[PDB]
Amino acid sequence: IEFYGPDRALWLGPYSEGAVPSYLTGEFPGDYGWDSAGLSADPETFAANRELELIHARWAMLGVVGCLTPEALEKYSGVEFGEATWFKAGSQIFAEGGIDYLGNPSLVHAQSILAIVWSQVVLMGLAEGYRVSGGPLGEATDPLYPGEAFDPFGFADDPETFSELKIKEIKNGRLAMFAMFGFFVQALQTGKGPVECWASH
Amino acid sequence: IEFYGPDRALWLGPYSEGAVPSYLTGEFPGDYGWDSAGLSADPETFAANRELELIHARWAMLGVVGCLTPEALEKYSGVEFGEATWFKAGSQIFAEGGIDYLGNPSLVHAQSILAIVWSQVVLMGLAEGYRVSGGPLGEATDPLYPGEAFDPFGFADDPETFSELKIKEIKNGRLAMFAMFGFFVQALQTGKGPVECWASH
Amino acid sequence: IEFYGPDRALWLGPYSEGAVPSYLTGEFPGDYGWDSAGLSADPETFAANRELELIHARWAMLGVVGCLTPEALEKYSGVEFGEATWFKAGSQIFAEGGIDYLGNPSLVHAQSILAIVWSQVVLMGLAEGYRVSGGPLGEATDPLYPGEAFDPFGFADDPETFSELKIKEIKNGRLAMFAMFGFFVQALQTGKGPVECWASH
Ligand code: CHL
Ligand code: CHL
Ligand code: CHL
Ligand SMILES: CC(=C/C=C/C(C)=C/C=C/C=C(C)/C=C/C=C(\C)C=C=C1C(C)(C)C[C@H](O)C[C@@]1(C)O)/C=C/[C@@]12O[C@]1(C)C[C@@H](O)CC2(C)C
Ligand SMILES: CC1=C[C@H](O)CC(C)(C)[C@H]1/C=C/C(C)=C/C=C/C(C)=C/C=C/C=C(C)/C=C/C=C(\CO)C(=O)CC1=C(C)C[C@@H](O)CC1(C)C
Ligand SMILES: CC1=C[C@H](O)CC(C)(C)[C@H]1/C=C/C(C)=C/C=C/C(C)=C/C=C/C=C(C)/C=C/C=C(\CO)C(=O)CC1=C(C)C[C@@H](O)CC1(C)C
Ligand SMILES: CC1=C[C@H](O)CC(C)(C)[C@H]1/C=C/C(C)=C/C=C/C(C)=C/C=C/C=C(C)/C=C/C=C(\CO)C(=O)CC1=C(C)C[C@@H](O)CC1(C)C
Repeated sequence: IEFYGPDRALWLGPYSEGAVPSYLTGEFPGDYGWDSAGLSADPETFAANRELELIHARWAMLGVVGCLTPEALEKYSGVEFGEATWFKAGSQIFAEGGIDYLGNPSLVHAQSILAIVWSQVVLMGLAEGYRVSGGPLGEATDPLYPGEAFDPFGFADDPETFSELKIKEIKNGRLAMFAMFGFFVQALQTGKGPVECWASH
Repeated sequence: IEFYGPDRALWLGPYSEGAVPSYLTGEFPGDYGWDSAGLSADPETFAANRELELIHARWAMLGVVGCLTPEALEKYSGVEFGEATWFKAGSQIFAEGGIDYLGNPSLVHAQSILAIVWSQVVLMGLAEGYRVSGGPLGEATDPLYPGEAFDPFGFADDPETFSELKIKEIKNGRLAMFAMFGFFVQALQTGKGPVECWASH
Repeated sequence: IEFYGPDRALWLGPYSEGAVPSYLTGEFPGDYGWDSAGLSADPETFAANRELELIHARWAMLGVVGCLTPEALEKYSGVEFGEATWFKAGSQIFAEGGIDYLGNPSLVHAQSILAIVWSQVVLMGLAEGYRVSGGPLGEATDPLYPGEAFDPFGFADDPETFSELKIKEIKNGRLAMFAMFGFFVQALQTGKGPVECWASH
């Protein structure tokens, strides 16, 4: 169907005639007309919120995949991890033997949390500074879509395909954020991993 | 006294000369000049906040009445409920015998939480969709005051009486929201119902 | 260095070219170009946020000093307090003997929490009303800098020195807010006072 312009899909379905704010016109990906708290009435605040949403969504997709993969590997493939549960995997650094990637001592075999934290601080600070402005992989032509070195396979060369892929990215990312919130609440309530919860249901 | 225009009541009393933002001019009900975080400086955000406040206030009035009525009935009138305390009344669905209205098995006698949740989802979704736009009880001429089928006794026919009733509604609703927050904090801290807390004090 | 105008210090250092919003131009103290959520895009909301930040910062500086002083006095100077830890000092009013200033019964020797609360309500309400508008120590020339009776030593007479002192005040206040957040998190996690935590590390 349509995901742009005035004939797009809306968040309340057939009951969304009086639910769409005026400043939401279908210009940007993911516009379902859902701003009922008026948090994006300011155009600059709207742009900041769009960037925040896309960054949160990409992090959430990565987090869903990385929270599911080791638990599923332990359950089925037989790979042994110190703590394969996503909300317990941070405590392996304090257990004796450290964090062994895929359970193999010959791999990373990290033993100090301080070195991990400092390396992450330096590397992530540099990477985020590059994302905001400049960087050796190209400059920040777009805050969200700098597809020169970050689009090396050329999926975004066609503008219509680019718009469709933007819609797909925002939808998958919103689903991943919803799934991550579900993971957080399930971990808080039941104390079981998502794979184990799925198996027991 | 006066609750509209430039000579209205203000939230700091005689010390509110420098406390009223410029965009608050006494045009809408409940305007005491209290916006110190600047959350309603944008007119569209102000309208959204007004709608949110009125909806929260009506829900809070209903919640105060519904949280007080069963406990008071159990304490004095002698009516027997499974769990008459407001923050324990949700767990009656898991107790054997289910939820009996007024404690009578011949009444609702619900035992499945899933059916209750699904019926509530369908009915409340339809009702909220009607409230936002359209609906078989008239269309949404006003987001907050669609008084054609929802004002059948004609209390809002006189504009001056309508303004006074709007002021009364917003004030009672703010008081009910304050009372509901008090209920939440008292339940969290002491673990006793509002009626029992009142009796013991 | 420079803390005003377009050649000022910025929050991302050499990577802050694309990190500074347009509405942040170096006109106000503490402008490092850090508004990534777009919460201050509206100028009136920006002014409200500036007032909130400065008030929070002054309260945080006072809180750091007042949370460190009694614990350090007990540890080193030998002064005896009922509860010298900052997050336990509120419970001395319920212990027998009350709250003795510097541990001396001849001092305040308060016994009732209700009188303390009522006196604080009256005095702080009057003082905050004076701060917002009017007051017997001068009227509110500036929401944040009413330096007539509140600047009696005349440190703010020179405009350039006034700007430098504003920068120093906002920086020390932000550091104190960061320290107070650290105090809160350390108290929540370890249950030990900042002085004791410093000694054991
Ligand atoms: C389904 C998810 C998804 C979709 C549809 C898109 C879609 C898009 N992205 Mg986006 N992204 C997605 C996830 C993510 N993106 C990014 C990061 C970026 C960047 C930095 C850039 C884009 C760009 C683009 C565009 C180019 C076409 C493309 O990449 O097709 C997406 C193709 C697929 C989804 C095919 C399926 C691949 C999948 C099986 C890979 C699995 C990998 C593993 C999970 C491991 C990944 C580890 C990480 C660290 C690399 C298009 C709008 C570029 C752009 O806009 O250029 C103009 C651009 O510069 N994306 C992250 C964070 C790492 C994502 C994951 O969370
Ligand atoms: C003190 C409370 C209160 C007051 C003063 C008003 C005042 C007003 N409302 Mg509002 N409302 C109030 C509570 C509520 N209203 C609504 C929902 C609406 C709607 C949908 C509409 C109004 C409208 C109106 C206007 C017409 C006059 C009127 O209703 O007089 C209020 C009369 C009284 C308060 C008299 C006392 C009645 C009380 C004893 C009833 C008790 C009932 C039980 C608690 C059970 C209720 C169960 C629920 C589910 C129905 C006026 C501005 C109409 C409007 O603006 O038309 C232009 C309109 O369309 N109100 C809800 C949510 C259910 C409330 C409760 O929380
Ligand atoms: C390092 C902290 C700090 C700095 C640099 C400034 C700087 C400034 N303040 Mg600000 N303030 C500071 C903390 C605080 N101020 C205030 C409250 C005000 C007011 C109400 C006013 C100012 C004004 C001024 C200006 C005049 C110059 C001045 O006071 O020099 C600051 C000098 C120093 C920091 C020297 C060091 C003093 C220090 C050792 C004192 C320690 C005292 C104890 C902790 C006990 C304090 C108890 C409290 C209750 C009084 C300037 C912009 C005035 C203005 O803008 O006029 C135009 C004005 O009206 N400030 C509070 C809340 C109590 C603070 C503490 O948290
Ligand atoms: C989230 C995440 C982030 C990774 C960030 C990285 C890698 C940053 C690198 C960040 C790397 C950085 C900043 C590199 C920087 C290199 C630079 C500056 C090189 C250079 C130079 C110099 C020095 C010669 C100097 C010259 O003047 C300029 C220039 C340019 O010539 C990784 C997650 C996962 O790795 C886990 C944790 C577990 C896995 O199972 C799954 C995945 C997803 C792979
Ligand atoms: C729209 C709208 C309109 C109205 O007007 C107002 C409104 C209603 C407010 C508004 C609505 C707003 C809504 C719905 C907001 C909801 C937002 C949500 C749920 C965001 C969730 C974000 C979640 C994220 C980033 C998760 C990242 C996880 C990672 C990192 O990648 C790891 O898992 C990393 C990881 C892995 C992979 C392995 C583990 O072992 C260890 C760790 C480190 C945890
Ligand atoms: C103004 C202002 C200015 C500044 O500039 C910035 C600022 C300071 C931020 C700002 C101030 C903002 C303020 C003060 C905000 C405070 C808001 C509050 C407290 C809102 C409270 C809302 C409460 C509600 C909806 C309660 C509903 C309860 C129900 C549902 O009806 C039931 O009880 C239902 C129920 C019943 C009846 C029986 C039970 O058994 C079961 C359940 C289901 C629970
Ligand atoms: C910038 C920015 C940009 C982006 O775009 C968006 C963004 C990221 C959101 C945004 C960033 C925002 C940030 C970082 C916000 C953080 C704010 C913080 C940490 C504020 C902390 C405030 C702390 C205060 C007032 C503490 C007062 C303590 C007192 C009272 O004086 C006592 O201790 C009093 C006391 C004493 C002294 C003795 C004890 O015994 C008893 C008690 C009563 C406790």
